[PDB]
Amino acid sequence: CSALIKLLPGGHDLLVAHNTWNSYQNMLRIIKKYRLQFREGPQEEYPLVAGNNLVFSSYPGTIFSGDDFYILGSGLVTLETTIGNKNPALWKYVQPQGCVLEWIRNVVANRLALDGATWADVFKRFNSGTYNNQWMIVDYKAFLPNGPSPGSRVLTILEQIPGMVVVADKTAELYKTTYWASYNIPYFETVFNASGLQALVAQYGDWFSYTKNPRAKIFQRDQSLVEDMDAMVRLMRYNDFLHDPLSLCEACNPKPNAENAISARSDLNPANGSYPFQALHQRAHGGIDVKVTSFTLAKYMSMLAASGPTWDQCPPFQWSKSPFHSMLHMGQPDLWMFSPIRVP
Amino acid sequence: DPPVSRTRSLLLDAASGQLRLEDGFHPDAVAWANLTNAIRETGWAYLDLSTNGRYNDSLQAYAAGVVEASVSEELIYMHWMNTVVNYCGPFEYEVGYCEKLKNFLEANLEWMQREMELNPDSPYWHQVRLTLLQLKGLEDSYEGRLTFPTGRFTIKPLGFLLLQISGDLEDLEPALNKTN
Ligand SMILES: *[C@@H]1O[C@H](CO)[C@@H](O[C@@H]2O[C@H](CO)[C@@H](O)[C@H](O)[C@H]2NC(C)=O)[C@H](O)[C@H]1NC(C)=O
Ligand SMILES: *[C@@H]1O[C@H](CO)[C@@H](O)[C@H](O)[C@H]1NC(C)=O
Ligand SMILES: *[C@@H]1O[C@H](CO)[C@@H](O)[C@H](O)[C@H]1NC(C)=O
Ligand code: NA
Repeated sequence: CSALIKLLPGGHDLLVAHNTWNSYQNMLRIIKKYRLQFREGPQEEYPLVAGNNLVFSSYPGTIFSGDDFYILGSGLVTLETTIGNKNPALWKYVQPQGCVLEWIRNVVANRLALDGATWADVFKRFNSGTYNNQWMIVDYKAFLPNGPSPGSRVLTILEQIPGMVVVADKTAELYKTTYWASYNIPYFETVFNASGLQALVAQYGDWFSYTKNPRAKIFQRDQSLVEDMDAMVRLMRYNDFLHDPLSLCEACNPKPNAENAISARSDLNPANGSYPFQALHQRAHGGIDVKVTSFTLAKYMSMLAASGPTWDQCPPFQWSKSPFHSMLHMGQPDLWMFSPIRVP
Repeated sequence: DPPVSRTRSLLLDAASGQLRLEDGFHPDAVAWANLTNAIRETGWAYLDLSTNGRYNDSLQAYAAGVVEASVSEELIYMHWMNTVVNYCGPFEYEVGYCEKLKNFLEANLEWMQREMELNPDSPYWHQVRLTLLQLKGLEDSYEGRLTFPTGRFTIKPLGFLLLQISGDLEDLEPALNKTN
């Protein structure tokens, strides 16, 4: 998955977008609005939770996002991209007792939090070391359109690996750089190091680098071009791997690789291609959506959402016209050429 | 094969006092859900779901799962078929992994059930319990049999839990020594 949190010029708006990378077989999609009346505690004297209203991109039978991307009635927007763990010595921190699975921790944090600090505080309890993500918590309550950096509370970054959760308020960095990009690589060097990413940088190079991987590089190059909602959609849909030098995989033959874009299209990689590691192969996997919100849109519990693999500069994905026609995809459109829609 | 729109409510019967699904909108119900399927046109379905605050939140969570299941049955079936149907199925090779995973998931689920019992006043564990009730109601409903638990309940490790833990499994797999 890719995410981008973009401060518009003049702080005019704060756009938050996430693009799920997933197996194409997962493309039965539901955008869900829950309007609940849960209380913080087991007694009726307990206040209603902060996160009783929530809209999120989801899937059938999936009682959380999975993407993740949520707009909460507490004014928070929560999203993640997955970092995982490549250090086998951390797996001993994955235990059946004392570990609440990530999806529940996510739902619980979403429900109880009124701000980024408390979301991080709730979520990190009983860290399971599973679904190891970088979470971004945008608190739109701390966002003043046109206002200068408030110093804190707008952006909280949380990174989880087994046995370790690191949390920082990254508002200052957001306001300074004007963006926060996420692309499956931990930002915290302690998390990057503890999860064995240095060895993969050493073995494979920039692809595993926080700052030099293709998506980091494309975001560094192109993020400022996100000047509005459609420009955000466009960068989040971005794949022009045949022509973009940033999409070049030097250890690959051929060199253009459809994985190396904001919205991956692994399906477009040749099957007989030579690739240094599995991510870069031909796969029924890539970016399968974009969801975007803004200060005003979040306020109205609303998003721009586009479903399906990117077709801006790549041929539209079509199951029957793909190496993957035989894969089970019941209920799914054959051809994926859907435009963003306001939801709702 | 989902309809454009489906609306279901789960009522608690004054007398019975049993939960029963009804078609349509009933804001007297514990919960109601509305699925609009626009997948063919937009690549999205849309669900909205409300629970009634005049019932306690346990019943609401359970009912929330129930109503979601009832308006999205076909989508659930198809998603299950597309994604996790075979995962640790009757014929798995990785019986070592799958048995470890079942053990892990059962122990995990039991640990949370135990924590909920040991901590009836906990906000945290309360929120966990609501999340699991919603899961339970979703599965119960899909199965066509509503049993609202007032105390501890069992979640099938490889039932609808499987749809929730896909991201968790990415790490459970290597942690439980699955090959790759
Ligand atoms: C919340 O509400 C339900 C419904 O009123 C309560 O469940 C009832 O509990 C009594 C005694 O526990 C049972 O004999 C009834 O059969 C239950 N009704 C149903 C619908 O199952 C429930 O106890 C309340 N609290 C909690 C925590 O669930
Ligand atoms: C992380 O690892 C790199 C490479 O070994 C090292 O240079 C750096 O000091 C480490 N940083 C932290 C904060 O652990
Ligand atoms: C997996 O194998 C490792 C050795 O590589 C061992 O130390 C560990 O106990 C095993 N973990 C589980 C839960 O099977
Ligand atoms: Na993810």
